[PDB]
Parts: sequence; C-alpha cells; structure tokens
Amino acid sequence: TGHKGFSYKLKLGKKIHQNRGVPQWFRMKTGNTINYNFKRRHWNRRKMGM
Amino acid sequence: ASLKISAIKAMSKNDMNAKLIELKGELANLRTAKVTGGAPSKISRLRVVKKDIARLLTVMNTQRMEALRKYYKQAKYVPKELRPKTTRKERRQLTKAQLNLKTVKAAKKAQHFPARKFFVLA
Amino acid sequence: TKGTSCRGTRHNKTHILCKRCGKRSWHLQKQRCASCGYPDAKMRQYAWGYKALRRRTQGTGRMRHLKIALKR
Amino acid sequence: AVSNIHFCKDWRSKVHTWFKQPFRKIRRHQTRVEKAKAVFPATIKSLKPSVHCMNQRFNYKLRLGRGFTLKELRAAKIDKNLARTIGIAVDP
Amino acid sequence: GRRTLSQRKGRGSIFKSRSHHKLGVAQHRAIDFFERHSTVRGLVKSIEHDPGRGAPLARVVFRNPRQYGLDKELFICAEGLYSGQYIYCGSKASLHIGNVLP
RNA sequence: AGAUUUGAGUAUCGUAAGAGGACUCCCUUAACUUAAGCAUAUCAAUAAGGGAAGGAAGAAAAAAUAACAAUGAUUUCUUAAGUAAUGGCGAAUGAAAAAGAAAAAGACCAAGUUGAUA
RNA sequence: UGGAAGUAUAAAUCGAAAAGGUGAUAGUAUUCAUCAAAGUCUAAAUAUUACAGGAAAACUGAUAGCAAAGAAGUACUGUGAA
RNA sequence: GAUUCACGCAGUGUUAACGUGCAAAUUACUUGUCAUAUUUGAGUAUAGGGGCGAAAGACUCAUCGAACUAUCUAGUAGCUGG
RNA sequence: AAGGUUCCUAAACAACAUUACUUGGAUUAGGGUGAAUCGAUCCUAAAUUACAGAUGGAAAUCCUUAAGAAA
RNA sequence: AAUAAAAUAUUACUUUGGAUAGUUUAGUUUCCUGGGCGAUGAAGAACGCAAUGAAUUGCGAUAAGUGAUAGGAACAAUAAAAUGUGAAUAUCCAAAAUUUGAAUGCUUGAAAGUAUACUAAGGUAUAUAUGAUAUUCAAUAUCCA
Repeated sequence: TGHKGFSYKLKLGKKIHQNRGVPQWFRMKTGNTINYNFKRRHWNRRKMGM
Repeated sequence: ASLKISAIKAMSKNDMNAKLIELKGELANLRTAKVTGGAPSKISRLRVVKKDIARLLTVMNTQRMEALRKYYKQAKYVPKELRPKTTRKERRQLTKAQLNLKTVKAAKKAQHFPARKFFVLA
Repeated sequence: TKGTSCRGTRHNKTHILCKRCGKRSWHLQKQRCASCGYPDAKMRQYAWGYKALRRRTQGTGRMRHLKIALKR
Repeated sequence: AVSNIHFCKDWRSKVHTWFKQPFRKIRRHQTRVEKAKAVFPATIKSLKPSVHCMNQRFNYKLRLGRGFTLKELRAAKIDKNLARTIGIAVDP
Repeated sequence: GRRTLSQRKGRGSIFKSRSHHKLGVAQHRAIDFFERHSTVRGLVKSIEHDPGRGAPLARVVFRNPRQYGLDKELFICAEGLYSGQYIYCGSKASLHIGNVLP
C-alpha cells in the first residue's frame, strides 16, 4: 500500500536489496561454483508473502 | 592499521579523546572521499583509520575498567560486572565449606573413630 | 461461483509477521501467533509436530552466547 | 504345541541390548584397582559372617552374610564402634 | 444429530441483545432516608422513546439531598405524565399519578 | 498515654520465571488392532495433551521376609518363569521369597530430659 | 493389580488405642513367629537415539546412506497449522 | 414492503456457444429484477457431534450426510494385483 | 485494500509476452519518494486484553469494576 | 507386371539421455568422556557491518573484526596500504556487545511511541510473585492509664 509501517518498509527495502546477482569479481575466484543467485524473485513471477 | 599500541599507552586521558576526536574527523572526510570518486589510496586510508578508532577505544575502555576493578577490590557491595565469572548454576550451589559442614556430634565421632589403616596376613 | 470468481475479493490480510518468530503467523483478530505461540510465554511445541521441532529450536540459530559457554 | 508369546505389546521399544557388556568389565575393574590404590583395605570387602541359607532346600549350605551381631562381637571381645573401622561389617 | 436453534440461543453469539441506542436502566432511585422518612421532588424534564420497548421513558431530575448538584433518574412513564410536571417520591408522597409510594 | 497481635506501603540485599526434556518422577479413565462378529478383556502407563528435575534421577535403613541347620537398608544383573495367579477361565495378561553376583554406609528431626533457662 | 470374600490409590461417611501391624480364603478364640506405620536426608553399583567432543565398522556409495555429499529444512506451495 | 425504464445484479430459456474451454462454471441473445425483508466496503463476533442456515443436509478458503492438518499408523483386510 | 521498485533514464535483446520485435510491466546499471497546516500519532464505537480475586487434576478458564488498603 | 520415394533389417560414425565402471571433505550404527544455558538477560527472531557481495560465513555502531597470550612470513578474483619495530593463524582470556525476545515502567499490528527519579542530549532504575532486615502506617483486634 501507499501507507505502511516503519518496520514493514525496512523489511520491504531489504527484499529489494537481496534481489541482486553475483558480482563478476566473485565469479572469478578459484574453485567457485556460485554463478547465479537461486534466491531471486520478480514482482510478477513470485509473491514474497509479506 | 598504523597507530601502534605503545603510542596509545603513553598518551594521557585527555590525549585519548583529543586523538579520538581528530581520528573521527579524519574518517568523516574519508567517507566523503569514497563517495566523490577519491583515489584508491584514500580508500586504503579509510580502512586503516577504522582500526585506529577501534584500537584507541579498546585502550580507553580497558584502562577505565581495570581502574574500576581496583576501586571495588575491597568493596563489600561489588557491582555485578566486576564479580568473578561463573555460570548461573554456580552462584546458586552451596559452597564447599557449607557442603562439608558436620554436626558437633558427628564431628567428634569422626575424630575419635577414624578409618584406621590395616591389612590382613595371609 | 465457488471457484475462480470468488477469489477476486481476497485482499484482506489474516496473518502478519510475528515479533517473536518472524513468520507471517500472527493472527490479527485472534491476537496470537499460530506458529510460535505469542504472548504465551512458552514457545509452542508439540510432540506430533516433530518436523516443526527440528525447524526452529536450539541449534538452528546463531547461539551468540551459548557457543562460548559450552566451549568453556 | 499351543504357543504363548507375549509379543502383542510393543516389544521393539522394550528391547535392551548388551553392547555395553564388554566395556562394563573394564570400567568396574578400573574402579576396583583405583580403590585399592587410594586406600588399599577399603576394597578389602569387610569381613562378613558365615550364615546359613533359608528354607529346607538350602539350609545345609553356608554363605556369607552381612555384618556380625552385637552378641558375636561381645563373644569375640571386640568393640562395636572399633569394628567398623578395621574392616568388620556390623549388622545390629 | 445437530444442536437445535434453541440450544444455540443460550450461547449468545448472534443472539445478544441489540442494546446500543437504549437510553439506560429504567428504575426507581436508590432507597435512602429522604425516601423513607420524607419526600423528594422530581421534575419531569422530558419524555423519550427507548428502542426495543413499547413504553416511553421519562427523564426525571431530583436534587441531591446530601450534596450539591443534581441526580438524574430514568423512570417508566405513567400514562398521563407531562413535561415540566413535579412528582414526589417517599413515604409521605400524595396519591397522585406518577408519585412513587411504599 | 503505654504494652502487644495482625495486615499493609516504601527502601536495601537476594530468590522464581524462559530454552532442553534421549534417559528420570508423576497426572489423565484414547482409539485403530486381537478376540476370525462384538459389548468385559486386549492394544495399554501405550499415542497425543499437562507438570517437575539432574548429570544421573527414583528408592533407601523393615509395622520386611520366612516357617529354615533361618535371614536382614536401597538399587541393578542371572534364575525362579511364561511358573503361582488373573481371564466372555476365551483371546490373552502375568509376579515375588528363597538362591547366585556388581556395590556397600548410615544418619537426623518431633516426642522425652536440663532449666538464676538463650 | 498376578493378588483371587479385595494388592494399591483416591473420594463420601465414619473413626481408634493403658499401643499395635503382618503370616494374601471371609469369621471368632487361644497360642506361636516376626516387625514396631502414620516426619527427613543419604554416596556406590544402574539408565541415556537431546546435545557436544572422539574412536571404530563383514554398514550405504549419489534413485543408495539422514529430507539434506553445493548459499538443505534451502528453492517452491498454502491465510494458516504445516 | 404500488407499476415500470436506466446504472448495476441475477441466472428463466435457447436444454445456443464452449466443453483437452476466455473460464476447474465462462460467453451471447432472451428473461427476471433493479432502495426500506434494498445493495455494498472496512472493523468486529460465532469453530468441528462445533458454528451458521427465510431450511437446499445448504455454507463453514475450488474440501462437507461432519473441514483442514499432524500423530497413533507401515490401522485391518477370509478380498484384488505383483 | 492488495502488489513492492513494477516508477524514470541510459546501454543492451540470450531467454519471456502461442509470428517477430530496434518495443516492454522483460536483462543490466544508476536516479527517484522532502509536510507545524495532508494522514498515522489523539478519542472512543461494536468488540478485546492485563495485576489482585474466583474456578480447575491440569493446561488454562471466568471477571473489566464487580469481589481489592488496587485503578 | 514394375519402381524403391516411403517402410523394414544389420554394422560403423555422430547426435538426445545419463545407465554402467572408477571415486568420496557425506551419512548410518555402536561404544567412550562429559551432559559445562538464563534477570550478570538465555534459546529464538530481526536489522546492520567487507575496497569492490546477492546468498552463505564471521561479527555488533570498536562491525568478515579490537587488546593480550602463543605464532613465526603471508594474502590473492583484481587493485591498494601495512608488515621480522612482527603478516596470516589459534584462544575456556580482556574490552565491546544494535532492535527484540522469559522480556520485566507503560503501549505495541506491520507501532510511529512514552511517564517519573537519579546521574539540553546520553546512560541507569521503576513488571508480578516472593524471603530477610529497616522504616512509615492501619485496625479499640487483646489489654490498659
């Protein structure tokens, strides 16, 4: 909604912050298997239930 | 991290906060330099100064608390932060002196009929 | 109209996040958490919920202060 | 033969396995040894009487009892208070 | 079988009284000395409609005999009472319509 | 006015709570199942629900066995023993003394006595 | 409860003592035997599939072995318990 | 708690369309209705041998002649398949 | 209400929108939400929950000013 | 009667798929030693902190880490700086330890908050039950001038 509580907005901001990918430099480390963030979601693909 | 403990330890109580105020002000301009596209050498200086503040604060707090412990060494009522490290269970257990208390009747018997040392010939 | 049509009016929350367990199980009208058993002091645990016990219990978190004590 | 097996209750949680048996021997023996080291005649297993067994089925066999009666200590001229401290069991 | 509607009525969930716009409790004033050995005079300020009951209710206003102030009552209207009427309650009250007597 | 009794507020120094519950001590009158149906019985101190603790807990020093050429606190193991007994005497349930070992240890209150009483 | 004319607990009523309990077939009597209830503590021998730290194996070898050999009670589902 | 039209609503008929659909109940025309026993939002109350029902065993999250979920539970099968 | 960055800009089109896409509510990276006067905060409505009390083997239930040296 | 496009059959090579074989920083079971939490604020939850991080890991406004004691030359994906005047690394140690949570001044929904006292801001204390001591009281409850 337009109106939201203070704590609820910060938990909304963190969900925005965690919807990012692996930085390129992290992918060039030796013996690295993490290429994509499998905890990714999109607004029109999955609702985050909060 | 370039501050050196010996340099800190030689400083006075006021010189701690005089350095601390200057150290915080130095880092405030370094956060700005990181935002405004400063040189990588300034970013490395930013990482260092964060440790001097941590290093400086550790000395002031340890010296303050150590002096506090000496103040309350003979005190009857010691603040809980200065009491010996024990678990919650330990502070409830009866002391070994109280665990070994004997009534006067049993105390005198254990001194009049003690467990003798002996052996049996075969 | 018990199927697709009746789902359009679902825009009112029943549960929201709970302060003690962080899950969306706080019932707004019952004023209690379906998962962690809020204001009730004891945590809500049941023997038939053995999987529920292995999901949130001791050792499932950081153990910020107990990790030093038992190591000590 | 008419079978009589009381397995209709939950016997699986009633099963006791003796896998600790070979390790009980080591544990008890090490404590018996440690007792003699501490104070040697403490494990001396204080002297006990020679009492008969009960019933006519067993009464002709002697076996160790528990402690001498206070009449047996007087007959042997032993103080009952000193008896317990020199490895003599007493059963008033 | 199920529970009959008569059983469900004793729970009082949707069968609670719809008493939100009701005026109050219609009753005499509490018994005291002035109602037992004298008379108190009340003034019928207004006659009003109490929802859920057929009789009108009168807002009678007695003076406080022991303290300074008023004492607002809520009587059930006797047929004939009018606004601005004086009614007397007590052991010595006259036998007129609207007066409260032992 | 004074001597007490009882009940409160406040201050100081502490104590309980919550986590865990594999093992330990208890509360509660489940049912599926078996009986070739089923209604007592069985499943069964079993499930779920509830309370309390410790590194172990519980028990513990005879108002106990026995009928002997007698024993002797408690606990645990072997045996007694699928025995005595219980049961629509059906299905089924079911001990303990003796005897053999591990370990061993006994002490206090109350009541009674002493009162230039403490 | 194995305890069978009541083995144990509890509730209603009743309720002792110049003592008395028990000897499992109810009852009265006389002997015999053995204990002496209605308060408290007590190490040792015993248990353990929480959890932590180790060691072993005629155990499994990625559809197996824990649900999980990778950011596994994670991704994902449900209003929610799950 | 008169007759009708309209914004809306329902669901009489076509037993039309569709019937691996636009849709796990929808579409088109036709019909009925379209403010006082009216329509409707949010808050709040009522819970499983229970609730709620102008009463159809109807409704209680696509679940109802007894919801969903987990445990007892690998319930039992003289029956069926391997 | 619900959604939660879907808003705007630039680069870019492998996948996705039953053909295609230079387009995008899609990919990547930055930017964006300014209150003494608008609202929440304040008040009470249906209703809801505490200390003490009452009840219950238990978990817990009842009571909301009645039972209280309380409010 | 006729052809071999299709159809069928075998082998080699490629393809789709991931069986089989080799392998294990993962499990299972038994046994041994402990069984060491919390009002001195636990377990759990949330948020935040790395030069470039989204998860995870470690940590708490001193932040992927501080002091001290051991330790002796590294780290690395890419740069920087510091470094034998002591880098990595380890610790039953010291300092520090955000919002919550039994959560405990009061309120709490996703709620933003807030009163008093002590020592403008900041920090402490104030829940309920409860033992002991001190102190202020209440009741003609028992006596009593």
